[PDB]
Amino acid sequence: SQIRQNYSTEVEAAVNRLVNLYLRASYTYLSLGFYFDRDDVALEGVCHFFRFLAEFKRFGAEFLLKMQNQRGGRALFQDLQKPSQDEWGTTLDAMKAAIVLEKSLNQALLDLHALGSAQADPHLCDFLESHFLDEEVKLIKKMGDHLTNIQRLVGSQAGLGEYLFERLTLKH
Amino acid sequence: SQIRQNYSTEVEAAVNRLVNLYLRASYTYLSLGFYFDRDDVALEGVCHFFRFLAEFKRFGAEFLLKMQNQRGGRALFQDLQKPSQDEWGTTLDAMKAAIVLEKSLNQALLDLHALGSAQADPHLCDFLESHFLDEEVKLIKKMGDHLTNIQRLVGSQAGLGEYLFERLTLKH
Amino acid sequence: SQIRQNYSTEVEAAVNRLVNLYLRASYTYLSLGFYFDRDDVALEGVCHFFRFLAEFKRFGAEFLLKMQNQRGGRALFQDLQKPSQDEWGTTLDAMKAAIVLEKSLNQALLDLHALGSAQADPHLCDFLESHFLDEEVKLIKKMGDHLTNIQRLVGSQAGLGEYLFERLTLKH
Amino acid sequence: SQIRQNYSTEVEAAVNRLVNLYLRASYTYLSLGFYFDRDDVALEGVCHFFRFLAEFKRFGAEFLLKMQNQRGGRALFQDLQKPSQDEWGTTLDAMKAAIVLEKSLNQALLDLHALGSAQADPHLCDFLESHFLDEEVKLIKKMGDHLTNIQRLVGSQAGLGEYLFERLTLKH
Ligand SMILES: [Cl-]
Ligand SMILES: [Cl-]
Ligand SMILES: [Cl-]
Ligand SMILES: [Cl-]
Repeated sequence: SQIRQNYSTEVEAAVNRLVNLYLRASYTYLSLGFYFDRDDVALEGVCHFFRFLAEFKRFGAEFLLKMQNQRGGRALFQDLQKPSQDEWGTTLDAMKAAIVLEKSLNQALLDLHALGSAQADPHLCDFLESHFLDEEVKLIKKMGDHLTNIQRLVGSQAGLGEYLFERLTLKH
Repeated sequence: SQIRQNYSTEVEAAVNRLVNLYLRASYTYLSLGFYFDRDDVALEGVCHFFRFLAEFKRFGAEFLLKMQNQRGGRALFQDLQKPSQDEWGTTLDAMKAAIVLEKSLNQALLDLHALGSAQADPHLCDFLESHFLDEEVKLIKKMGDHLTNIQRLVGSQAGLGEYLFERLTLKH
Repeated sequence: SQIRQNYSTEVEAAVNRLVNLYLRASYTYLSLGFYFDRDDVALEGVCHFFRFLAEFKRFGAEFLLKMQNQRGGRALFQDLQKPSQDEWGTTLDAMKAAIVLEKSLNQALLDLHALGSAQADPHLCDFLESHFLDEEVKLIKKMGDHLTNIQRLVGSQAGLGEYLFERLTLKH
Repeated sequence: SQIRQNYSTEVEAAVNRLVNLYLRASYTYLSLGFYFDRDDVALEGVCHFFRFLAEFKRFGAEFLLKMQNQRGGRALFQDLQKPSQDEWGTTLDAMKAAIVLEKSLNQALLDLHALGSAQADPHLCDFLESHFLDEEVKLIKKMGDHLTNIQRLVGSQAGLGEYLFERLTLKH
């Protein structure tokens, strides 16, 4: 490449893997969103929360691909694994699965940041810091806040709590 | 001092003590606010109620300091004690602690008003009457209203009630 | 904690200590501001400079507390020591004390950045870089500029110079 | 009188005396204002400061007279003594004479407040508290601030300092 400078093959490959992880996360959120749109689930705010995250993770993948080309690396796409479940249980089950997924993406971001620091690639490090690390901490905090509110609403009237959370916390 | 007139050393010292009490109350409300922002507490309206009071009590301290200088007294600052708790329990526990704190500030206002009246300091008396006494009665009434609503919502579904109070009474 | 990830106990504790340092600095600036509002000091622009810094340092403390919760750490508050002086001397004395205070806060920021780098905590490092390190360098440069102008105005007519600096450099 | 209620002859007479004191103060400020308009004095900002106070004290007298009639007392006017000086010296001399005058008016306000309190006349007490006592404290603080700035500007270049104070502190 006529532009590539200070961009290791190790970083290039790890960026392609991170693109796959974000596209997989987007797919997981698409499945979560349409589960909550089922006529036998019918939680509009929950559907909208996860459909927004599906678009937000696709955006993250596209930002990584733009950066891959800016650095002179080569995008390489792999098969995208289907999500881990076909049915996602309750809002609580879904929000737990979402925070597990986000902690996995956050650890992948931290791992790539550590590789960039080891390879003295400050453009890679700054790119993650400026576009991903704080967005990810803020999303995980939001999901933790939601999990606590869902948990406090279960009590012995689980259906009432799940309705109220969707109506009074989530955007619909 | 070239301006000081009818301003006793007793009032000057009691004003400095009241500044300390208001700055301590502001600090207590800062701690209450950030407790309700914890991911394992997550009651946004409760966080906002106490963060507003932290700013409101700081304002009261600054108004007292402005008056101290207007009268020709000398601001003297003391160490600010940490709040009484690191964790504040439920919204009910927190709102009870807040009304105990406000009754303590109100008694300090009444004590300083009585000293000013004994020292025939009508500017001090009017300053408290016009800027503090009614604001304090109105805040205590608001907190009493909130305590009654929180208490009526406990029943046997405490988590549901605490969610509903935060969602439907407090500003978020 | 259900959200905490890559957030060491060492960083958590150092963040709480930095919150204390910023709240102490805010308190120091409150005392400086009201000293310059005394009828026997009466330098409005100097009062406003330090009152603005009192609010700016409180803001910094609140930003650290927000981040502490975003990361899943626990805010812990300590007693806030009174400022180092009750009377602050001349504008020159005050601006020297302010730059000593700011260099102490800047070294605390640099120390926490170095701890975050040692603990491979890039979110902490980016948070300080993006919200504190450049703001602090810019504030110290401004104070250095002011110290030089105050020093050039002393000559043998110190009162004239102190008036002129307040009138023609500081906002009133 | 068909309206008079709870309004002692002692208060009525003291209100008429206070009207005389405010009209005398207005006259003193008229003389101060026109002294600073002399071609051999020529300090426009100083002239404007004292001309504003002449109008402000006339206003205070008219507010007392309105209240005298509202209470059913009878305005009684006495001769208005000429001001204490025909020539007022420097801005410093003038601002010292002004603070002596204002402390005398403030003590008269405090004396009438104490008489009203002794006579259980709360309308009189509230009238002074709401319209006079804080305005007077604020004016005396402003004059003290000005005296300190004038004093710091004397040094060994008195004419330079007096020019600069008029140009850079007073409104012209
Ligand atoms: Cl699979
Ligand atoms: Cl303590
Ligand atoms: Cl100390
Ligand atoms: Cl006479």
